[PDB]
Amino acid sequence: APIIKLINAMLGEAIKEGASDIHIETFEKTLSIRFRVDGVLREVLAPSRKLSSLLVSRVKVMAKLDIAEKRVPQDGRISLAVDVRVSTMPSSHGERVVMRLLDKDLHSLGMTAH
Amino acid sequence: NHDNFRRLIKRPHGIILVTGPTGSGKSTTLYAGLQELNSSERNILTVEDPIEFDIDGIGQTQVNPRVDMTFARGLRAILRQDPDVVMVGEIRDLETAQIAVQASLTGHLVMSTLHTNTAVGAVTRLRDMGIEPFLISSSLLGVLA
Repeated sequence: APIIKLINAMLGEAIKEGASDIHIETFEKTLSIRFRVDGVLREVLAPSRKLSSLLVSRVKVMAKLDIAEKRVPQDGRISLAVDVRVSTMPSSHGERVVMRLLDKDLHSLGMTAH
Repeated sequence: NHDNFRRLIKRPHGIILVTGPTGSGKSTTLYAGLQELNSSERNILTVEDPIEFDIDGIGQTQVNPRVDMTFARGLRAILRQDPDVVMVGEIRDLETAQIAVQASLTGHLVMSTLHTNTAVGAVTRLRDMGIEPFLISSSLLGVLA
């Protein structure tokens, strides 16, 4: 389906930019996608509001979670070498999805000489 | 008072409580605080019983007794969404306060309310439920009677 490619391309774009978390959040009027690239949140894409249910449904079935259940929080896992941990949660305008992307010299990093 | 509250709700972590009796406009003050923080650079989520109204740009979960979704379970679920700021409707019991105190220590800014008559009454109330006297000093940023 078209929605299957969109989530896969989004995950590829998340790894491209070096994103840790991917925030799919549905509001009354707007559907918003945001990557927390190394801690800093970022507006990446705001698609049609109608897709909200389909994006939540696709990410659920990838992580082997319940599709019809939209009243309780559900945590799952996916293996793409990128190990993600999805975490859905109920809200006012449907569910809110977040999936944490995790990959399976000390002076150069930042530390001073002392 | 606004500038002092601004700086407090814009801290990276800690608990900020709004206290007073029933019909004292606590929610209205919290809602105004969240709307001020409502930016694209932060992830704000709330647990409410019930949701007073909808802030566009902020996630808002409701306490549902049909699926046993409580304040404690709702707050425990919100913390797994990678939030920057959290707003709990109110911390009525110890279990909900324990999670809020852990949340504040673990890099989250927490916001809530308590039905106490004074600003000292809030610090009081946390000591009553069973929060170790220390844990209040480390986490608590301030109280708004």
